[PDB]
Amino acid sequence: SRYKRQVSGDEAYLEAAPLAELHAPAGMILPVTSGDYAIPVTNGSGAVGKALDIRPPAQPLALVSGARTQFTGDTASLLVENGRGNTLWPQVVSVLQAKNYTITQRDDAGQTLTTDWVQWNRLDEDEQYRGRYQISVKPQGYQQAVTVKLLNLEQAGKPVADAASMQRYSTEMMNVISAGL
Amino acid sequence: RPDINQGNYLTANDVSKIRVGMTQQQVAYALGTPLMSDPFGTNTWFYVFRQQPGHEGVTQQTLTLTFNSSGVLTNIDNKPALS
Amino acid sequence: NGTKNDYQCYAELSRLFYNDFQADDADLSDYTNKSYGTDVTLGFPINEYNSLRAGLGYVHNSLSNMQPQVAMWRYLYSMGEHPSTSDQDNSFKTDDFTFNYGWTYNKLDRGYFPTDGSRVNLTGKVTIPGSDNEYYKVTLDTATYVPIDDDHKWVVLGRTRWGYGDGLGGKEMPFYENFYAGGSSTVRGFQSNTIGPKAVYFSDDAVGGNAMAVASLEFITPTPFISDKYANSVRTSFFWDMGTVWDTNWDSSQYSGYPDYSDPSNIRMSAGIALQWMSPLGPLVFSYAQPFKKYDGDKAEQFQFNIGK
Amino acid sequence: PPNEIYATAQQKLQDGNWRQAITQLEALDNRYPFGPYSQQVQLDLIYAYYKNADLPLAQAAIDRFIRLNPTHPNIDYVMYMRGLTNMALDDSALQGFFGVDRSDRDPQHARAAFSDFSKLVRGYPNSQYTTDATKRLVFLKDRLAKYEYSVAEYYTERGAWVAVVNRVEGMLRDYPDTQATRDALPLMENAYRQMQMNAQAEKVAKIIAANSS
Amino acid sequence: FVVKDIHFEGLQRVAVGAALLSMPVRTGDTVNDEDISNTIRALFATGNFEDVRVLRDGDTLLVQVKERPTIASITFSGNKSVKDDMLKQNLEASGVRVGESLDRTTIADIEKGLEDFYYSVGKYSASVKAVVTPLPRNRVDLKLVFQEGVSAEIQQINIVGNHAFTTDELISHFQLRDEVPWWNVVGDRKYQKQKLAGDLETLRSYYLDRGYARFNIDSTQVSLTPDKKGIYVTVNITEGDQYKLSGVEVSGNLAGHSAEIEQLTKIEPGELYNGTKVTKMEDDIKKLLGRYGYAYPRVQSMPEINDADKTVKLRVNVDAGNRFYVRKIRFEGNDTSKDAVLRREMRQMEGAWLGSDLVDQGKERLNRLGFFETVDTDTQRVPGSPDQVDVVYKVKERNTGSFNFGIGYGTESGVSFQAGVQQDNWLGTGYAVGINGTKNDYQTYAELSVTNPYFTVDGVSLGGRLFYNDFQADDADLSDYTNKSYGTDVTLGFPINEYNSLRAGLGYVHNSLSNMQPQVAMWRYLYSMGEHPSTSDQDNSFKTDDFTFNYGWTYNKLDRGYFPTDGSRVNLTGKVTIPGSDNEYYKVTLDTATYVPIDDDHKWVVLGRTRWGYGDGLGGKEMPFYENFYAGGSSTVRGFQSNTIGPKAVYFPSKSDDAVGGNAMAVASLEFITPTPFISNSVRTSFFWDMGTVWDTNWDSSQYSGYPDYSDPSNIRMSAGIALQWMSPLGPLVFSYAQPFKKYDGDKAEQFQCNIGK
Amino acid sequence: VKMSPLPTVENQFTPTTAWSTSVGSGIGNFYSNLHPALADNVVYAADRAGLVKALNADDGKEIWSVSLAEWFSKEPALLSGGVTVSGGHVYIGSEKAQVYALNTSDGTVAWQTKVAGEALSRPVVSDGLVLIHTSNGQLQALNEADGAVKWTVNLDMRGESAPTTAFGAAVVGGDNGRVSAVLMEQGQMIWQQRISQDVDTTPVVVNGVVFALAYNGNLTALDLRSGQIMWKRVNDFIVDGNRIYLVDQNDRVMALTIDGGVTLWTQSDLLHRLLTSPVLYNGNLVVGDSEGYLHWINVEDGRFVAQQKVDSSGFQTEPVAADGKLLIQAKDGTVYSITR
Repeated sequence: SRYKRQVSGDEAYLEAAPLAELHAPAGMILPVTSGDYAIPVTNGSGAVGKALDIRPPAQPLALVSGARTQFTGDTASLLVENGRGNTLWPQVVSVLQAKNYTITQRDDAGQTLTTDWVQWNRLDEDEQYRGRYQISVKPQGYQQAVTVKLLNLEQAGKPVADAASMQRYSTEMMNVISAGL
Repeated sequence: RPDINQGNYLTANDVSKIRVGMTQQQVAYALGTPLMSDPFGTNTWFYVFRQQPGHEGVTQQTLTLTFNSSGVLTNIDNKPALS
Repeated sequence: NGTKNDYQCYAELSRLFYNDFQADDADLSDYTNKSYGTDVTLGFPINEYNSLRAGLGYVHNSLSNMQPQVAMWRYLYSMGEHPSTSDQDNSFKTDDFTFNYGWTYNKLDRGYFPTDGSRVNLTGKVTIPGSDNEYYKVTLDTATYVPIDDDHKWVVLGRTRWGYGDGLGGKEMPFYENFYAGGSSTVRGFQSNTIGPKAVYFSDDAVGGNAMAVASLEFITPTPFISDKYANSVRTSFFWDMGTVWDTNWDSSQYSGYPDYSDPSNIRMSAGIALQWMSPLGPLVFSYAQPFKKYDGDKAEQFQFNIGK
Repeated sequence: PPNEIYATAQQKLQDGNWRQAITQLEALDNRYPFGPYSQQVQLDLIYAYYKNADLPLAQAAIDRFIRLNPTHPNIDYVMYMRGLTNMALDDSALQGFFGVDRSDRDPQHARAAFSDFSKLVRGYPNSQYTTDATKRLVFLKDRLAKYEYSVAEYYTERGAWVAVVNRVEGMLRDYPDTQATRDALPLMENAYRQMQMNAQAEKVAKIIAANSS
Repeated sequence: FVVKDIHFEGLQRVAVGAALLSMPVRTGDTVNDEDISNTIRALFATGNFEDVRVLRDGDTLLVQVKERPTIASITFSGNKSVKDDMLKQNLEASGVRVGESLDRTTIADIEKGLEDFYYSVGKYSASVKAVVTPLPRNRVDLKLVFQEGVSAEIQQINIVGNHAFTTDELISHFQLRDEVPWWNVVGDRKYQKQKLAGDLETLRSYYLDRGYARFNIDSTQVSLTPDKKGIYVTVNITEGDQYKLSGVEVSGNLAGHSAEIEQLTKIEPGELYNGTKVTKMEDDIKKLLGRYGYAYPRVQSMPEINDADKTVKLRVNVDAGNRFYVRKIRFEGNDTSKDAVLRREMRQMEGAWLGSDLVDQGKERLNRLGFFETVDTDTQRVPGSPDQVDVVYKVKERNTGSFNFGIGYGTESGVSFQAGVQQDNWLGTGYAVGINGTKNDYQTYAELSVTNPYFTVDGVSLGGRLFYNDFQADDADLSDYTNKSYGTDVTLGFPINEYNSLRAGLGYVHNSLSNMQPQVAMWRYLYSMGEHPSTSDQDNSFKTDDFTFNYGWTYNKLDRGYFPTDGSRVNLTGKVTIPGSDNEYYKVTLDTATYVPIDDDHKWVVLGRTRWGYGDGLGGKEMPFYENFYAGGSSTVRGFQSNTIGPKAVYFPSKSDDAVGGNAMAVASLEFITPTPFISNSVRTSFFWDMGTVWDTNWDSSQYSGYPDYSDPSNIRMSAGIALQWMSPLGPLVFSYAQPFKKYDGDKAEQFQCNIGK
Repeated sequence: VKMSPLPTVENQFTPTTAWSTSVGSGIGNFYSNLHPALADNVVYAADRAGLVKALNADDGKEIWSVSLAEWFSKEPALLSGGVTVSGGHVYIGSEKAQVYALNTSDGTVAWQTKVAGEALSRPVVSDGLVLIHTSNGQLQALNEADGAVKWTVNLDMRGESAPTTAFGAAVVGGDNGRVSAVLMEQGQMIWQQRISQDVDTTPVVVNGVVFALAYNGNLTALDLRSGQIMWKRVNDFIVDGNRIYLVDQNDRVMALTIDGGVTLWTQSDLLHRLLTSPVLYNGNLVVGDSEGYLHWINVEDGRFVAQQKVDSSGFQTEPVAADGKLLIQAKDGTVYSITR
């Protein structure tokens, strides 16, 4: 393992000498620059070399015909054009009850529930992820929205706050239910 | 040693027909664009005519044209044959 | 479509094949074999892992540099052409029309360094009445790979190979196109063609025999101390080989006082290590070898290092 | 039955080998072109092309995805993947084993790579891939500079002095702060001195003396 | 009508949102029938639906609809003469493609459309029938049945108005046919669109170059017999008179280049108007004005016709723009060969005036190297300047370099190793390195060659080679001995012209001979210099130290480095032994390859190859035998064995048939190169006729009478046959069938060869 | 889509009359209008090579054998005009842009006039002028006597079309789906009606109406001066009273009424056999086919069929019936009389 997430090739480019710009001699102009190739520094900081994960960002998946997947923040949103909401919420419940995840709290009235830790089994990665999720059903466009929010994410004990995973494993949960439906 | 050719071609008559008070567009029109300029501070058009056929040595005329700020008043400095 | 080696000019056409054979430089006993023929062969897949092919062929073979030695003049000798004794340059030539058929099996996972799947080819050849020497041979080669770890980086693999030839109708097998053993893909301890009946002039040099059996077993291990980028171009395995080849024509003891080469009991077993590295200039093969049980008048290659082929 | 072929292809991408995953994804894309997951299948196919290193089809898939999807949140991935593909095509050669310097060879892949990385760093400043992009850009510029210096050095050994000063001026206008231009500067000085132009030579000498080395 | 709700029925692919977006009427609107009709024909105008109904439920407005069937497959059946993918390509463009839907009103139009295509390519009997198969989930598979119509012959071509040139000669110089010969079944009685324009153009050119000033085609007719079984092409032309030529005029700004223009524009008074001569003089004046920098001129040539004298004069109006200076010469393509070697081979510098032939000499020099597959020069202009141009080159690499290296070590046997490696670009640096190594058990051959074709930048090349070889004779007891030879050579070569090379160098050669059975030739060499060995007893020895000096002259002028199609090549090398040695001789040998094409495509080329070479000793010394010349085998003269031509040795007790070679060799081959219309290059098939001759110039006939007298070279060998050459990623290979029609008793013939060659 | 099998022979009257002499070397695979003509006990006939044999009406006697082919001396004239005889001249047209006028007796007098293109049309005699419709959209008019007055009308721009005459006017078809009427002195009065959306669109004028077919197959009737009263439904039709008998481009034989095109009926048992023109002969319809059979058709409703193989090549030229004889020319290049 560990290979699938890193860029191919050496990291030698990282070592490259710092661009020092030469100071002007007395009474002589240097065409400082004309063309492109100028470089803006932002200091990041993001991962560099192998450390950077290059796995394809998970996309929220809409199995149902005419279903909208939108993702923002820690929330995966699946919109589906149906009649009533109060009946789909427990279909979701049947799916998750088939998957046997642990339910810390629940609420049929608010149609929302809070799960315990969820342990994933991905081959592409070495240290498995834990997810705490709140899952809820809220109709917004007279068609309902199944929403998944990754409350707490944990990579082998240490709580993680990197961006990609938040998506990839919010979306994991999303694709789990979507598939289930 | 193959024939080395360098710079832009010049003739007596074309090098004679530039005088003080000409704009940059006419001299450029009458001699072509300068292959080398001065990128340091001033602006002077260097018209070097260097050619060196094998085992014969060099003949070179250097036409250095120094402008005003606004591309008029072409001072004409001619160094005909090198030493 | 055409390959010039130290052995052959093999021109292949798309089937017109002309093959030049010169064992004067090569490890077989000295003879020259220049051959031209054309065959056409219809293959038929059955299940996208197995196929057959029927083929009719014509083959001419000509031989003009026969070093005189018995157990090759016998092939001439049954044929009617009387042999000349102790002459340098003889010449005979015959045509063979030949039907060939085979079966192949593949289930290999990838193209280089397999870790799972199978491989077999099973191929045989019978001439048609209308040729002037009828004979029978049939052969199989088979490789298979089975991992023992969940990452497919510890994998035992074995291969065995089996060859048999015969002559029916009262006529015997041509001494050319005979099986050989000993090269660096049959038993990596010996020289190229060293397992076999010996040449016997009118010496230690392996002419070959009509039946062959071979089997290898090898344990692929991961390479411990390899660089970062190079993970899958560097294979390292350990292996013990054995193989045998023996003849069927000369099993009578009419030439007494010679090992007579009809007893495959001497098994010729040799264990050593292999390292097999795809480099950006070519493939490399490297064997440290020990003839763990060897047989008299045979040649050894303890350290073999080839770049190419 | 696309759901099962997709589950197979995702379990073989996460766990199994590359050739099988690429084959499965291409099959799924051919069978269902306008699928519900028609984006992520092309994404995974691109990833598989890049990792298996058949490069022409990787580039063709990148360009297809860009033409068809000009607006998507994860466009940084396809942009940095085209940059990776171009740089791999540039510096994928066997001279690395021998260790002979590879600045003289044709720089056209480096040009496109630089272009793509610059576009990336301009458009999307707060993405994950900025630091590696900046490092790649700096290395590529240093390369291109050394290439220019090489050509200048050749024309110095040949002798054609106008071409020399022209190439050094181009290098100083394009790559102002890099190691190759400093080194080259004495070549420009020499070229000026060789012809009888004793005004530019003194300026070049002053600039050299200003930046000691 | 108050709409409090909108409800849908029949939606499948089209989601609620798209429909709801499409409608003018909206929830909460007060609606009349007008607003419903608009809504209906609005919904219909989205391309999504087949039939639609917008009706009023109790309070709700119900939109009923059935979506168009979704294409899942497009299959093709009977389309002999059109690619499925191309046919698909047209279809996806027109509108129909997988994933989209089918307007069931347009199948007719699809059919008629494709049918229309087929009509517009000749087959008026063409019939395309679309079968539409339904599947579940409102899916559909549309199969297009294509039936080619009965072939319609192009029965005849008619030319009305001609009076001096017959019709069948113009049809023999057309491309379209009316009567194809039954013995020539290579062409068919076909009809196309661009071929008609090509025929009109070639007829106009055939009438314009014969000397006809006024000539204009009026109209062309394409008739059809009313069953789509025949096409009639009829042109109606007219011709005025046969004219003459009087004189040329020149006018314009051309910058003093007038003498050569007046010299090349001469025309004979009494010669007539020509069609291809005017455009030839115009392309010549353009190429000449381009040979000084004026790369983009403006030259137009129109004549003013005088009808009273039946003679016309023409003027050319030259307009040469200002000079063009090269600014950047970049190279694209070179992936393993460094940038320096291409700049060294470039002859057009940077920052100078553009010489359009100085830029072509560099292209020819890059082509003649042999590293590269194809080279083309393309001239590109930067738009940021009036007169400044860039020259670019596109190269495609060609790899001919092969590692075969193998070492095999034993305890109980000597170390064996096989090594073949030669390279004409090690790492693109420009060198040539080569090593060969064989040691089976008794022979041992090893040589190392490195050379550098640019040790300076002018072209002064130096290189050297080192070789050692020896073998024990006791493997085949036929005129073989114990030979031990180690030697090193250092060669320096420089060019004195842009074509001709010269090369000098020193060399140390050490030869050791032992265990040679007596035949009279080698002893004739021993009897002059050395000892008096015992006549019937073996185990004699002889060593020699040699300090050779060698000179060479080369004339290389070809187009391509490996498959040359023009020019010729001359090679002359010769070595002399300096005083301070053991034996003293001089050898002279001369290669000559001449190529001449006959056409302007450069496909059928004649190939002449000539090889001459001569040897003699100094001052009674007698030209050591082991250095002699052998002919025979492929690539020297085909249709024999290797090294079989020449004299044959005379053993002391007294005759056998081993060939030992001679002092003086003459070989010449004539080859005709023919194409091969099956391969898409690398193949080359030729017929060859070739003569070989080797003899010995010190064979006294006062001693021997029945033994064959060799010194009179009238015993010329010959051969003929077909040769096919082909290059491999292993290397250049050649195999040839040869049948020697004139041979001599003793020539060990053979009829199939295969070796490296070249 | 292919050839239809032959109707049954319920023969009520058998044709067993023929006398044949070959001419020329046939027409071959070209489409042309080479059809013999009879007047005054002499039948004249031609072939592509240029042979022109005159035969007695009874048996084929009274022969003279001219050659009209002309860097070769006797280069093949490519006769494709078809033959007309009136008042003592034979008129023939060529694809080398020549009209020949040969004297009737010996064929010695041969006077020609280069015309503007292929003269693929039947020459038409009238009023002392011979009208030629040319392949490149021209109408050219030659003198009967010497060929001096050549006035020309252009037409826009596959079918040549014969002209006809009525009370001093020429009525002419055209190659652009257009029918035009030109006054045959200089074309003074000229109108032009579009009657279309190859085919010899030759009109015949009964009761001041022009009837003309079209290559897309709508038949139109126009008033001779104006052309307003119109109904709309190789073609060659005839008039013999108040009935039209026609053969369409869909090859089905069908008779129509004279007024409006009621009373259609189909006899398509000869479908796609590539029929020639029909003729009225002895109160019955006769039609030829390409595969080499003749067919006789009754007139009441078109039911009976009398089919015989007569000539091995086939028919592609118009039969002619006058003076009690029905003469037909085959692709092989012979002649046949018929009676019944």
